[PDB]
Amino acid sequence: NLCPFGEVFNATRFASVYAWNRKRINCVADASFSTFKCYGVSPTKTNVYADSFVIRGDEVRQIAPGQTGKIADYNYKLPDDCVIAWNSNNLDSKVGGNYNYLYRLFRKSNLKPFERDISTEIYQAGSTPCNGVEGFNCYFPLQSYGFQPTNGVGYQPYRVVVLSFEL
Amino acid sequence: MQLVQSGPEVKKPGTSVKVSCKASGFTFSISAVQWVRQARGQRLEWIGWIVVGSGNTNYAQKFQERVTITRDMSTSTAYMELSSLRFEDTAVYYCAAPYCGGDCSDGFDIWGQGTMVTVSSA
Amino acid sequence: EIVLTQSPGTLSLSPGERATLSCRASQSVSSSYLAWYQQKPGQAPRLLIYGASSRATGIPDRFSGSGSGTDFTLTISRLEPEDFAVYYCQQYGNSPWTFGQGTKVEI
Repeated sequence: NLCPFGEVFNATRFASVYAWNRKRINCVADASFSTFKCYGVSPTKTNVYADSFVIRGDEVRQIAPGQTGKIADYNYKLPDDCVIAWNSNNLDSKVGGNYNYLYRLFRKSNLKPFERDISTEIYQAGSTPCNGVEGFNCYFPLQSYGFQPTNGVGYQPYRVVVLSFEL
Repeated sequence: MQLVQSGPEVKKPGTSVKVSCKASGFTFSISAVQWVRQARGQRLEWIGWIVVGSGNTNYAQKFQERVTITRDMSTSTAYMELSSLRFEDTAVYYCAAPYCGGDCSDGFDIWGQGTMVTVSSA
Repeated sequence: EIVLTQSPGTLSLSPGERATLSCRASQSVSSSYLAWYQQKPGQAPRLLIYGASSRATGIPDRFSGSGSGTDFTLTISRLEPEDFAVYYCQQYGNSPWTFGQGTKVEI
């Protein structure tokens, strides 16, 4: 048969980075797509997983194996062993600020590769329990991407889909 | 481990002064910088505090318009700028942060040397 | 707003005498967020007690902190020559964070 690659790429709304949605993809598969950097397999002709998230424009560099940053370490981590990204400025950027997308700024330990964390627990930095009250040494784990269409080229939102082939 | 504040500052009324507090020795990421001002032989006054990691800022209503507290993780330096300087704003300003090496120590244990900003027409 | 009232204004005692300084608040403050600071003449403050009762690292054993709710007290059992300074009490629980007028330790 053919592959529903058209239902992840051309999807209505992608999920936020921290809650990166994964879709399992029997078919053989042959836009601007700014970065079509591929690491896992050489570009030449059992299952594959499609991970779709929304990250800041410049953060596309962080979605690579052996890369160290907030996105990779905390939000979405890739194992050391293709990636497609397009700019969604006119699609996912509200003038008053599209705070719908969130990223994980505070985490005790780095994320395991392909691990997924949807926790909303207050980062307990100090030795006093935060009991659901944000204050000193008690900071919310997630921050909101300020997404305005008038943002710079870097800060414009870029829809990204990750393909992870599994034989 | 220490916090090193900026050198003494001499500014005219109506300008804006920026005092730099640079963190060294402790993991500045999960820390939080608090700015306190003290005039000669007078009680301490608290401007505001910033979560270094999140960047979220909370200001006392006194300096709401007049100050902006920022930080730069590349230089491990926190900044506090007081705008529309008045003669009465002349005082030493202190920078306080918690030694948050592993666990954040639950207390402002690091205090800077202070910066002396003197505002006068001449 | 939290009001931090310190008593007394000027406290004068001889070395080897117990110093009982008190810090009072308007509305109860979280006991985990009540610090005591020591201010030397022309020096940056150094935190004595954090958490209203836990002593800081590198602080002599003579300094001890107590109190909960609206009342907090700092106790110095063995006053020393270097122990003469002003003592400020700050709360970092509820916004805005406030500082006391400070109590002076004299001879």
